[PDB]
Amino acid sequence: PRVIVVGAGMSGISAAKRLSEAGITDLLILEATDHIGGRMHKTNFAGINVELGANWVEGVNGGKMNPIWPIVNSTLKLRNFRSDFDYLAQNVYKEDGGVYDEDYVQKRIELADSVEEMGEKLSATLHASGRDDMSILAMQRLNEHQPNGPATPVDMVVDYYKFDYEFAEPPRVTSLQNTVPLATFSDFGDDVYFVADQRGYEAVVYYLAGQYLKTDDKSGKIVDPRLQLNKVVREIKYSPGGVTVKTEDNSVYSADYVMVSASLGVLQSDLIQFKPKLPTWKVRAIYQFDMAVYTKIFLKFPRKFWPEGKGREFFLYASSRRGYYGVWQEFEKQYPDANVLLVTVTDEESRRIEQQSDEQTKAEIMQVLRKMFPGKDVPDATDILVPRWWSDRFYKGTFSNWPVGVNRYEYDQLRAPVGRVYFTGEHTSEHYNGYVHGAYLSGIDSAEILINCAQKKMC
Amino acid sequence: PRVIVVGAGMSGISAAKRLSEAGITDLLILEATDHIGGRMHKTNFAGINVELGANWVEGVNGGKMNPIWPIVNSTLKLRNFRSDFDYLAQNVYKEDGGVYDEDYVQKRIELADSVEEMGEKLSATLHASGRDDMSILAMQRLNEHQPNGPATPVDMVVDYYKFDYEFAEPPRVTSLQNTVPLATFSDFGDDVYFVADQRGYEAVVYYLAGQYLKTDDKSGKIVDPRLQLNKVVREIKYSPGGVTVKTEDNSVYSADYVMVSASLGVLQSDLIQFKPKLPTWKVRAIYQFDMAVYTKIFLKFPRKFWPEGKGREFFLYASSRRGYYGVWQEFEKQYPDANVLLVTVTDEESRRIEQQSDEQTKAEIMQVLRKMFPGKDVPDATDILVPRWWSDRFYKGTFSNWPVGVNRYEYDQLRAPVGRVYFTGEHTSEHYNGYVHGAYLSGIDSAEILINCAQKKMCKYH
Ligand SMILES: Cc1cc2nc3c(=O)[nH]c(=O)nc-3n(C[C@H](O)[C@H](O)[C@H](O)COP(=O)(O)OP(=O)(O)OC[C@H]3O[C@@H](n4cnc5c(N)ncnc54)[C@H](O)[C@@H]3O)c2cc1C
Ligand SMILES: Cc1cc2nc3c(=O)[nH]c(=O)nc-3n(C[C@H](O)[C@H](O)[C@H](O)COP(=O)(O)OP(=O)(O)OC[C@H]3O[C@@H](n4cnc5c(N)ncnc54)[C@H](O)[C@@H]3O)c2cc1C
Ligand SMILES: *[C@@H]1O[C@H](CO)[C@@H](O[C@@H]2O[C@H](CO)[C@@H](O)[C@H](O)[C@H]2NC(C)=O)[C@H](O)[C@H]1NC(C)=O
Ligand SMILES: *[C@@H]1O[C@H](CO)[C@@H](O[C@@H]2O[C@H](CO)[C@@H](O)[C@H](O)[C@H]2NC(C)=O)[C@H](O)[C@H]1NC(C)=O
Repeated sequence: PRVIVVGAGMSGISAAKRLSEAGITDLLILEATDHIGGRMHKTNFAGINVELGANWVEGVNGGKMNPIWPIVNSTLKLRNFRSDFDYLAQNVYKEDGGVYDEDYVQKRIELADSVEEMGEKLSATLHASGRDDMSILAMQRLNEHQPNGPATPVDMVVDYYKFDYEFAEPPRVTSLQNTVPLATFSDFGDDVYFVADQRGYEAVVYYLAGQYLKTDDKSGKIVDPRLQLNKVVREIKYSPGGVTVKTEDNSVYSADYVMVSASLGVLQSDLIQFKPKLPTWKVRAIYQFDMAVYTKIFLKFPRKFWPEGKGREFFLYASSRRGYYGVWQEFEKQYPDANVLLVTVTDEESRRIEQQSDEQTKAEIMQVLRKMFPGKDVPDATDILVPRWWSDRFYKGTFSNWPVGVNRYEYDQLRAPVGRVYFTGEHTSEHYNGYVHGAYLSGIDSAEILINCAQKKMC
Repeated sequence: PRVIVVGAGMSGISAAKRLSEAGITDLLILEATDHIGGRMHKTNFAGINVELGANWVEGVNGGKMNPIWPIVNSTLKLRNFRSDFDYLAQNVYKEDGGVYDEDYVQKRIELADSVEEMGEKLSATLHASGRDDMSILAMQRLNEHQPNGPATPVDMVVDYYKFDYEFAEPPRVTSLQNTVPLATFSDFGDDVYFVADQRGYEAVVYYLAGQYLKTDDKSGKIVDPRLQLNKVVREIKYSPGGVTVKTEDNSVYSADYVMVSASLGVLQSDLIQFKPKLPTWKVRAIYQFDMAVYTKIFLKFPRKFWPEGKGREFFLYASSRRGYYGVWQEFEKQYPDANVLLVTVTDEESRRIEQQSDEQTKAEIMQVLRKMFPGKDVPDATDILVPRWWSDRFYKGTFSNWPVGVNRYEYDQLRAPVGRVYFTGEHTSEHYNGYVHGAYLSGIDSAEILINCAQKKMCKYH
């Protein structure tokens, strides 16, 4: 059968690969951008390539092998380092000058961890129907016996680092049942390894794709005509007999099936018109799940003024304004001598920030850094890079997040095809939504679902 | 039967009243503070009594009579004014000065409203168990077809105005099914009347209390020994045989039943120890519901620099930072010539703000005001009042908000009695949680459940 795959991100390439492996090779991969990889995408910043999107292989060293790890660590040997968050207590900056007492912070972290652990126990007891699910915030109130969760600046930044920095939305909107504990870590291990390779984390996608798409023997570039870049799908027309897909450049294509890999955000946006309209159950499932945004703001300085050394990689800024430029990273290992800092924000801050100029953001950041390093002569960042994923119509966000209110059945409706319209992507990952490995496995499962239906008529 | 009622806010006074009415007069109302009224409470600010807490009779002029209205507007004749929000479109300030074009704003309002109305239709269809509920935000995304709800400064303050300003938590945390549409408005009417009377909205509570508790003929002060103020209940021991209640000043009382009217926030804070501990199902119901915080920041100025006149009472600041000092009210009618402004914040901002000095807050607000009225010489507020309800142990917030995640059954468990321990309060209002009328009605309802057990020996609840 001919299958059109919309999008050449991890899941699209992964799905096409799986299809090809089932022998469905009459594929047409339509990618909106001029490159493949989607959310795994590097860029030159300050003479170095940094990841605008995914940057870690998360869930390593556990009881099950994270499928991406071997590709990263062995097959491609992409340069990488395990992140050590053990020294956070030594790196929590007071809103107005210097770090807090490490012991004080370590206890706050401990309480936080302890609470989450109790949340994990509780989570295990909830009913599969999700009927007793609650937001993580609700669990925190319950375990701490307070009418609120973390509310002091230190508690909040700890909270933000523990949750928002992972999920990109606050605990209060987050489904406890579906995030605590998280399969990714529960299955693959608690370690996470930061990929810092000039080839880019995206090399993983390119590798997969080269396993079945044609590439130039010298160039190495993919030249397979089954991959068409700069093809923005804008319409997918389907019937019991097949589908037609129209691209922004006005090309029109036909196939027996279409595998949609565009992000949940893209699906929530109307960039693609389905005709007929997706059924209500589908639409509701789509709109009920969350497409989070996680913005990696890179900054380059004329000189270092922050600490480097053991436990220095990650540091938090305990602003009284929850989530305000709170999580920082310095790359003494990754990009030795670059004088680059990375501050991450999400959700509301991400949308506010994407909406203002880089200069304005730089200026806000300079004020924070100055407040952070009052003793130093903090030079103004020479360059800043503000990824605008939510604003990018081909992503409209960085990764899904599971909100309280959505249960599994409904999450699964996300994965459900509609007639000949199949879906794949991290937000369709049965247990790894939000990750590269989730996009990866999702391409596989989605393809297998189409394969059984299409090849064995077992739908 | 002797009944101890914990708390003399609206629900406790209302409950005790209903009990008294069913002939249960062997009552003891233990009030933590030196006064009754709880969340209905005024205070002198810069020479005028403004309300720290409830300020409106919400839901007026509808198909059904808000029980609170007649007392306020007729029995007591408390001074009050219908809030008119029809001119908001002319009153939305730009983060960086002046107001937005009215037509532009009106359109955004109309969109917001239309999404909401579409949400009301969806809501009607949701399974009554609450099992298909979703957040208001989800409904917004669905209807706007965006991966986010309002996200520009203007749509956001409009959204905040429409929701956070009513519920004190964001749409994304709020149960659609339980708040859109809102019964208070559907049943009692869309209007709201702001009480601006030196006697305070709490007069309603003093009035009811007075219907059954003894008062001094000249002072009119309640002098009934059944009301004991400054009695903070710290422990409630209950058994098949009865209940014992202990106050912080070591007083110990015994009764057949106890009726707890303390806020959800108090319940979530362990101020009162129950012995035996409440059942897990109860505990969970308690923690899952939300106790919101709504902070009425009053500011006093040496002179007026904002507009007054038609449609001027309410104005919004379209901050690019959602919920940042966004909803303003000027008191040309309520406190004429006082030069007071009220900016309302809730939730995260409330918590942040309660935790820092009023001076710091005032300075934040001054910068906002100067950005809003760059053409004026905005004088620094000479006075500011930041109500700290979340920090107050007898309240731990302002009012409950039904969050996405609490289902019908869970909410009922929140209300359910445990043995001889009954619960009441706005957070136990079946359809009016979060309101004065909900507290009022909840008092009567819990009283009735208690009356059936006590008088009709009908003790099984749901
Ligand atoms: C900032 C950020 C941080 C993250 N952190 C990490 C991390 O450290 N570790 C981790 O494991 N995961 C992380 N993730 C999550 C991970 O990157 C994603 O889950 C994964 O790459 C999603 O791949 P996917 O194929 O589902 O979607 P995508 O990568 O979005 O692929 C979808 C593709 O469809 C294309 N497309 C969209 N619309 C159209 C259209 N109309 N027509 C045609 N093509 C279209 C897009 O251009 C894209 O190439 C991060 C992501 C981001 C963005
Ligand atoms: C800032 C704010 C704004 C609001 N806006 C409005 C509005 O405009 N309109 C509206 O309808 N509603 C509004 N509400 C909600 C309304 O005021 C409340 O719903 C209602 O007053 C609550 O009454 P209650 O009896 O349920 O609780 P409360 O008024 O809290 O009564 C509980 C009583 O118990 C006391 N107590 C607590 N702990 C103990 C203890 N351990 N022992 C003894 N006594 C104890 C408390 O002191 C209090 O007196 C607002 C409330 C606040 C605070
Ligand atoms: C990631 O890959 C490196 C690459 O080899 C691993 O380090 C090697 O592990 C083998 C296994 O016994 C040793 O014999 C080699 O001497 C090691 N090489 C180096 C350079 O140390 C490493 O353990 C891998 N990490 C994970 C998490 O799998
Ligand atoms: C609030 O109360 C006032 C007090 O009566 C109401 O105004 C009275 O309404 C009757 C009804 O027609 C008139 O005959 C009186 O002349 C009115 N009095 C005044 C002073 O105008 C008023 O309508 C009430 N408002 C609401 C919303 O109930």
